[PDB]
Amino acid sequence: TEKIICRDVARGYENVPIPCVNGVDGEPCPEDYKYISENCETSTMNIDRNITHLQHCTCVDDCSSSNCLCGQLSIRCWYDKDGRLLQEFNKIEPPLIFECNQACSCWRNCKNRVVQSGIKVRLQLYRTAKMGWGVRALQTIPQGTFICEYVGELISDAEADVREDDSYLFDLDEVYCIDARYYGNISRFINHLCDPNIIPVRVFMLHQDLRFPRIAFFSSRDIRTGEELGFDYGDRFWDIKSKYFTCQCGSEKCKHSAEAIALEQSRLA
Amino acid sequence: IRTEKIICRDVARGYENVPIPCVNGVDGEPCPEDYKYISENCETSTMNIDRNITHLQHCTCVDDCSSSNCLCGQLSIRCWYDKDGRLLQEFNKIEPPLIFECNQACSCWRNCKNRVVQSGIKVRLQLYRTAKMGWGVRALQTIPQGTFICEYVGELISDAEADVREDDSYLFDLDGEVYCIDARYYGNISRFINHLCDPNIIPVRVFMLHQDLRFPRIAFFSSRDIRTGEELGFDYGDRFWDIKSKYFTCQCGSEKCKHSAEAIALEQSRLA
Ligand SMILES: CCCN(C)c1nc(NC2CCN(C)CC2)c2cc(OC)c(OC)cc2n1
Ligand SMILES: CCCN(C)c1nc(NC2CCN(C)CC2)c2cc(OC)c(OC)cc2n1
Ligand SMILES: C[S@@+](CC[C@H](N)C(=O)[O-])C[C@H]1O[C@@H](n2cnc3c(N)ncnc32)[C@H](O)[C@@H]1O
Ligand SMILES: C[S@@+](CC[C@H](N)C(=O)[O-])C[C@H]1O[C@@H](n2cnc3c(N)ncnc32)[C@H](O)[C@@H]1O
Ligand SMILES: [Zn+2]
Ligand SMILES: [Zn+2]
Ligand SMILES: [Zn+2]
Ligand SMILES: [Zn+2]
Ligand SMILES: [Zn+2]
Ligand SMILES: [Zn+2]
Ligand SMILES: [Zn+2]
Ligand SMILES: [Zn+2]
Repeated sequence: TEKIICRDVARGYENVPIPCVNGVDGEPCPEDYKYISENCETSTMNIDRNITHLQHCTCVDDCSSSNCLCGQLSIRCWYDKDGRLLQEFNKIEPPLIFECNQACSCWRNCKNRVVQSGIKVRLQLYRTAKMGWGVRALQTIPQGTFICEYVGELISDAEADVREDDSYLFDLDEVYCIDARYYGNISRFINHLCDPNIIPVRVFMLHQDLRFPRIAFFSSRDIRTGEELGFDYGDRFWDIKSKYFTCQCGSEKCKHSAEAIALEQSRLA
Repeated sequence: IRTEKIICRDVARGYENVPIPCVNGVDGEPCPEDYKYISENCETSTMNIDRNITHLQHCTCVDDCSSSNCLCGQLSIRCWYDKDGRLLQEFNKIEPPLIFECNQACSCWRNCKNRVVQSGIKVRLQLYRTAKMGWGVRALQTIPQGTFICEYVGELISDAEADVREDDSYLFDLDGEVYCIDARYYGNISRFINHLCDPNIIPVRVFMLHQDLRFPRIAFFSSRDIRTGEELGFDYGDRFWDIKSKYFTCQCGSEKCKHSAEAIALEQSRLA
């Protein structure tokens, strides 16, 4: 039987609660990390927060016209009137998104502020059959909807190079990383799928320091209620981890299962 | 003859929890636009604020932070907020302590009892044209003593930078090296609050997402019950008036006014 073990893993820091349930095993709600809703720093990074360094728009409407400078910074604003990615949006090679900011002339409710407005969908941390904890939707989610941000500890690549536990690392684009092992949000629990239903997009909001894009997950297709969320962790992850464990996503397109790995090595010979 | 007109529906452009409208029933001055409204402090040079999460003092509370064991409350002797978010009656309004609110490192939840200022504006205010002092800010409702009103928000600048700025009419001094909040070019609603010699709000230094003591955030709390329609005002202090008295005098109208033309003249006469 599935029981609601924690009413909100985010401790009230998100717009909506994120409960945790486990109907698979005896594992209690995870507590070996610190939930944070926004990225943190553990060393001197000096993110460029100078307000005069922000590119910004002069719109006095809702930023829905093609004349919005912030939209032009990403070719065009990719958000429709409902805050969802346009359907033409390149989900294979996503552009950088520049949302409106505190230097823009527009109001806080304009159409170019989806990610900075936070989580709106109902998500749940749940125990999966084969992959530990995972995150699933508690509602239908149309294609192009903002889900959540990959939040954690900002670290340099040199620091990432010496960290033991690399299971919760997201590479940003000298390069930096978000390590969600010790400090992270709900995204640290999202598993890898070889047939993913969310995609990461690099976004700029209150600063435009190009070393530190913020990573926003949007649905790449319609997601049904109860479906597990997953993104493609990529080849760096799997080149490292395949020798320790194999993919359990179960897709017919799986490239990282024990079977898939074995079939590739057999054709080598 | 002259009617009160609503000139701006919200000077904050939706950035606060509530709209802050602007009205004028005094003169023909339109909504002020010679500044940029920001709801949080901005930086225009490298300030190197200590934002390292491991440097935060934080509590281990598993309740709502109402117990005497909350470290964050202990950092100010005690938590000074009652269950409704208002300062205790014993709060020292003459020399207020530093307040350390709970933060992202504390074990407690976002709704604990020690998070008043970080939750933003809750009272209903209005920017309005005063009779003698330009724009001012007044209450649209009764406000009990001890209630958080708004933060003094603007551009963080060094003492050396403040020393070279022409317009010093919107400066709040923070105090090693010293910093200032300049609300002339970037500011929130607080930039429009006038000076009162009998003030009804007091500034309190508060720490929230960081604890870099060079950069307290300035929170105004009511020092007494405030009536509907009453203009808000704080004591700008002697540095302001030592500079400005030669250009204009106080129009607050209090019998206790210490900066009016009359008060200045009576001091000149007592020398002679
Ligand atoms: C420029 C790349 C930033 N760097 C250094 C890095 N390092 C990883 N891992 C190791 C960390 C420990 N050292 C002993 C060797 C390298 C790593 C592992 C990832 O997933 C298993 C991953 O997934 C997206 C990204 C990763 N990124
Ligand atoms: C930490 C910053 C300390 N500093 C430098 C400062 N300077 C002010 N003014 C002047 C600026 C132009 N220089 C040529 C001379 C000094 C000044 C004026 C204030 O109100 C009229 C005030 O009110 C609270 C605070 C002020 N603070
Ligand atoms: C960022 S975490 C995801 C949350 C994790 N399941 C947990 O319980 O904390 C990454 C780890 O989840 C597991 N995992 C994620 N995707 C997987 C997959 N497709 N197949 C097998 N294990 C997976 C692996 O242990 C991986 O190192
Ligand atoms: C920070 S501003 C306050 C908002 C200002 N009234 C406005 O219209 O922008 C400070 C200036 O307001 C005016 N002021 C504020 N308090 C005053 C007072 N008690 N008596 C006369 N003028 C005052 C002076 O011009 C002063 O330099
Ligand atoms: Zn715009
Ligand atoms: Zn906009
Ligand atoms: Zn904009
Ligand atoms: Zn797979
Ligand atoms: Zn506490
Ligand atoms: Zn607390
Ligand atoms: Zn605390
Ligand atoms: Zn006065």
